[PDB]
Amino acid sequence: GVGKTVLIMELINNVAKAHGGYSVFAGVGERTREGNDLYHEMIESGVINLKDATSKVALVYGQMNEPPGARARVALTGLTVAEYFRDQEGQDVLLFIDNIFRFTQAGSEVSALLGRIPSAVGYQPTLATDMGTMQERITTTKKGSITSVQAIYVPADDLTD
Amino acid sequence: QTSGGPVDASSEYQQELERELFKLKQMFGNADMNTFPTFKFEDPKFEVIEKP
Amino acid sequence: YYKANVAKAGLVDDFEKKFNALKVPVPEDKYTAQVDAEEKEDVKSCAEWVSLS
Amino acid sequence: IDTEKSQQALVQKRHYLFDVQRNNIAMALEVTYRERLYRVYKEVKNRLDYHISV
Ligand SMILES: Nc1ncnc2c1ncn2[C@@H]1O[C@H](COP(=O)(O)OP(=O)(O)O)[C@@H](O)[C@H]1O
Ligand SMILES: [Mg+2]
Repeated sequence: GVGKTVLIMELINNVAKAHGGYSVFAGVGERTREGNDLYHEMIESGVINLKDATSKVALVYGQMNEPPGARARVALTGLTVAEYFRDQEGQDVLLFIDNIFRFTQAGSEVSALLGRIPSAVGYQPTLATDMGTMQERITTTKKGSITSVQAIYVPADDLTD
Repeated sequence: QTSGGPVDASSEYQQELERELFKLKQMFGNADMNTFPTFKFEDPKFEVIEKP
Repeated sequence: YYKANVAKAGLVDDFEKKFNALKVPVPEDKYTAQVDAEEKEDVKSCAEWVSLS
Repeated sequence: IDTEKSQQALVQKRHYLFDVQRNNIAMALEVTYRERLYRVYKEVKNRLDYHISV
């Protein structure tokens, strides 16, 4: 409730409407109401065109009502869309992700069921390496550029979680 | 056996070569880097310095 | 290093021929002569005051 | 007397303004030259290594 979604939507507004490089939004374990809201405020803004296909945003959505697996892999799906836009087209991509914490959280929700001893604060023993193999693909290379804005939920205003 | 072969019967790799050479050239500059560069030169500025 | 490492047809030669035969414009003063004249004028105003003092 | 002779010593010191500017006119023209040298040197070298890079 501190304003991650409002700030990421203002960034979408400003940059993406000033941008010419095929933005990509990935809703990862977020509210479906906010997904519908963003979809319609992108249609009405002309960024998504239901006719005469000059749309400049691709949307990937797995929301709170999805199982842990979908919420753990939807970030990878959006990442893969952005990666195609970066590599096979050389374009400069914007990659908005909201919320990325859910990705992490999704792993936890299956960790013990995969037969793994919990680590600290109840998180999967493979937290850092999973986050690494996901985030190390969200990067600018010599073949293209990816600007990424990621909303990161901080549980209970901890920042040390 | 490459007499008539520039790249030994590739039939491909050009679709990305154009991108690599685009990137390589655009990161080295933007003009034609196959010709000699002409030089325009500036002269430093000066003001009235004598006692007013 | 650039004679034996460019397979382009003699382009390294004419770049270097254009270089050794390049005349970079040495900037000329156009500004110290007029402060020397102001200096001369000053010493005149100085010396006449030293005479008065 | 001591005040007046002090002024003369000062008058004789006046010359420091004109050499200062003359120094700055001297160095500036030396700078823009050397910049012009490095600019021309570095550019032509860039076109060379680009051929080497491609
Ligand atoms: N830039 C803002 N201007 C005005 N109110 C804001 C702003 N950002 C947040 N708020 C208020 O805080 C509430 C929470 O916003 P929200 O984007 O949902 O935060 P979060 O994504 O962290 O949950 C909003 O409903 C709004 O009332
Ligand atoms: Mg939110």
